[PDB]
Amino acid sequence: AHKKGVGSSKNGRDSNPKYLGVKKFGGEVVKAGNILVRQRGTKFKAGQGVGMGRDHTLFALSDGKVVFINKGKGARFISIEAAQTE
Amino acid sequence: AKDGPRIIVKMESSAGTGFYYTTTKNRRNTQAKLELKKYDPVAKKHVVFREKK
Amino acid sequence: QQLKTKYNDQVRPALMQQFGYSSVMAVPRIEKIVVNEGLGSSKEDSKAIDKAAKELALITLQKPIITKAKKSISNFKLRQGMPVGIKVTLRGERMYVFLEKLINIGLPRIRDFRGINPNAFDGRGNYNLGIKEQLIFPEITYDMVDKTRGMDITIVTTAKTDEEARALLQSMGLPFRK
Amino acid sequence: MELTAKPRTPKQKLDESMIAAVAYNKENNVSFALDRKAFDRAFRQQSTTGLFDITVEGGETFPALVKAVQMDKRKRAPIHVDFYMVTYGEPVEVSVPVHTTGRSQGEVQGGLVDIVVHNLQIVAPGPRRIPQELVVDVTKMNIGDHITAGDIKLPEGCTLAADPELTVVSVLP
Amino acid sequence: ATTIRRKLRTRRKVRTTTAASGRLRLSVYRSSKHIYAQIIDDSRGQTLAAASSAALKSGNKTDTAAAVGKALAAAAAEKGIKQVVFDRGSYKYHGRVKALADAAREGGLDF
Amino acid sequence: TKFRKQFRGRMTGDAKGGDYVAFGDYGLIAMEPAWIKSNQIEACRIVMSRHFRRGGKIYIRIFPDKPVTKKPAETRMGKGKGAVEYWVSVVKPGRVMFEVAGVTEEQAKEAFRLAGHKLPIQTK
RNA sequence: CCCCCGUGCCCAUAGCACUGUGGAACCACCCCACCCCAUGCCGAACUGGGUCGUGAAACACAGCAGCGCCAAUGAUACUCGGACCGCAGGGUCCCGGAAAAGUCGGUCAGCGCGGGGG
RNA sequence: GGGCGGUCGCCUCCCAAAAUGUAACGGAGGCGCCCAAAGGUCACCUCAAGACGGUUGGAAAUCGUCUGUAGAGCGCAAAG
RNA sequence: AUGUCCUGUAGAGCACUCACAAGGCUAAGGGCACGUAAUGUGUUCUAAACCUUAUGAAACUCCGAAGGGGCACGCGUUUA
Repeated sequence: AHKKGVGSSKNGRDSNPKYLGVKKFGGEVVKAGNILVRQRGTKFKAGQGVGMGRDHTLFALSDGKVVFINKGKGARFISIEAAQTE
Repeated sequence: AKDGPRIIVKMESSAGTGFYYTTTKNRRNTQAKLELKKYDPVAKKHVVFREKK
Repeated sequence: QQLKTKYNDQVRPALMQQFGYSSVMAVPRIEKIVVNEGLGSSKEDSKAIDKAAKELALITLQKPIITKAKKSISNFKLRQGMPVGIKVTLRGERMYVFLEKLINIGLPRIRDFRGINPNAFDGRGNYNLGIKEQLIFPEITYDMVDKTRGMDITIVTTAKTDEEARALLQSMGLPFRK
Repeated sequence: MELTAKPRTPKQKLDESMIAAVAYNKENNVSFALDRKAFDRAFRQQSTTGLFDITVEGGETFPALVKAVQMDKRKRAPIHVDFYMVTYGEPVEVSVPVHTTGRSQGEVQGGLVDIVVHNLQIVAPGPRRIPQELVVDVTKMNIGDHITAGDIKLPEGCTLAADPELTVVSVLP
Repeated sequence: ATTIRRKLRTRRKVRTTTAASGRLRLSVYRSSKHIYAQIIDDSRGQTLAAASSAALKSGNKTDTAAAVGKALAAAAAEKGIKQVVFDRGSYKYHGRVKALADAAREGGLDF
Repeated sequence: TKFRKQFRGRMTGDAKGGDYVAFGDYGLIAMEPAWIKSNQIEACRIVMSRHFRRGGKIYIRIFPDKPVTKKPAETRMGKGKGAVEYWVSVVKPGRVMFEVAGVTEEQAKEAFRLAGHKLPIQTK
């Protein structure tokens, strides 16, 4: 194509955010937080990041994978009250 | 993807009995023609790789 | 020992002789020394300055690395690993016997050299004063030599308070602004 | 100059003549009210100058002062402001004003009446009172003098805020 | 530089005893006085007993670390006696990290 | 006489604001974001300085916000172009405050001049 | 109940400054230096061996506002909602959730946790 | 609206209406790479920036220092 | 009804972003000035900008919710 001044005719662009696991919901190794398409492991989404926080959640099953370096993953040992078995 | 000695490089390894071109490039900063290497091929261990055509 | 001793028992008790301190090690010690120089890569675009690099070690041997300033210029010069500097750590005991070629030589020359530093001091035991472009040494040809230093000397001494910063540094050696 | 009233809601706070009122004395919160007749005797002559009483419906007697001024934004119907009452051990906000008064010795070269448009001063006051006695605006407006904020005729003691060096009256005709 | 330098290895150490919990911790102290040890199993724990001198007393740095590496490599290791362990390695490796760990498996422990 | 460049933009919306201050003499406030054509406020001080005095300086509490983009009118069925209008818009902020006396608000008398809306003077 | 190398909880109701003090068990300097380690240079905070000396700012303890720092249901600002003044904002009441500064206080905590002592 | 011009893929958002969350002849920065290494391991080092006065040194390039919601930089918009 | 976690608008507020007003001070700053080895002597004003006074906002910060979602405890109407 070809363009100049006093006019312009250019497109625009975005993508799908798509958070996914919706907080206190079962667990397993869903996904959630496509802030970074590459992503990484997480085990158990505690809700980290800079400053005090961490998502009030606690709900064991499996690994997790989440977001970027932006906020925070989890990996915590603890189901919620459970700790012995299952 | 262009052609005519200016920018871009078109080199691509060569290894005996380790059939693989390595298929990647860089640039002519370093010497031309000659191009010593090492590095793994099909699998096994590392094989020849000495570059040529 | 030698000076170190005329430093351990000479310019060490004097301080307490004047006014003591809660410790027998309270007195200032040989904090920092270094030398500092290197007036930027002048001679040649960095390739002939080597004949002004080793010239830093023109009294002893300890292969200085010139360091670098900070790369942000791109005006004057400066890159990812240029010279522009000096430093080097070479203190010790002989460093005392090194004052023998410091708190002695130089004075007997250096232009209209009469005294050493007019007050100034303060704040720390690192009074910034020194060199012009003179070695005062003949221990080699000094004909084949053809450079040009500049800069000074720093050497701190863990002497924060003025009456320490420049206190001991009075009865310290002898050559000084009298 | 009495009290009573109660209403924990903005009902009788938006109905013709009234206000809203606030109180937080030692074990004494609530939100009273009172009418609004000679309820503009704040910045007139009573700006911390002196401290009478009030006789509230029931118990005690708290003198208090005025707690700065405020009037009303744009209009002139002072929407609720505030009200300090000396009975706390640490809030802020002091009312030490800086005026403009006189013939203006500005016709020396060129300059009009002491301007100033602010509504904030470098002040502090320890307890909570805010006396009434200060000038600063005059002192031969010319050059080699000046008179602003930094020390002056200062209430009582010293000052504490952040960085003592505002602007206020100044000169510059 | 210690109370300003010593910060490199702390939470980065506990990342194998807390990322696996299959290996023990390790105190490690300078002092150059006595020697001791005092370890605790799993990152989620920090309480256990130990001992003291009343053995062979003649201060040192090198040959004094490898000692407790076996001289007291079970005297305090009651629980399990031995069960996959890992060393601390706070600072560098003068040899107290060697002559200790290289005298660790001497008496006990599976590293 | 506001920005010097730093890209165009801005949108709309009315209400009040936030920029009222206890004045030291004789205040004056807007009352909502009335009408001032920029090239109106470009005749706010000069009209308040026909001949108030040889010299004389006081204080205001506002500054030109603006751009609008009006575009021609050959066939309005498009996007945009550029500002070429300008406006201040405000709340109930101060803008005058005299410090003399007998004059009171003579220049806050023909201030209401260039004012299609209502802008009292008040006092403080 | 003693002083005290230390692992957490933690994350400024333990940031800094003022007084003084303990050194022998806690901890600093130091000493000797060629060799393990070999520091951009030297071996000084990274080095092998330790009985002088001292604890001086750095190591500790309580008093300790000069400002920080936690600092409230209470009036405001903000708000799921109900008819309205009313010009979009804005605004009355009914009316729930319910900032911040300001009001006091306190700040140099506290509990388990491995010890060198009368 | 014809249409010269201007538009035709991806990426940053403003405005998008605090989860997802669109448009536009509304607006601004570009590209279809780099790199045998800014990749993996282990280690030490806080960056611009002012001040102290001292070099070829009429600022600035040299160094010591405290400060440093660290304001550097981490391969080229942008957010994180 | 209730448990539990967050998004961070509205706003406050400001200290990294863009700019904002007044005072102390800032000229390592610039020039009007009989100078004149930096000019040591001296002067005058924004100006960067620190504190204070205490400014704005869609694209501001350690603040903060209505609402909403996630599941759970339990049944009121009906296959949701």
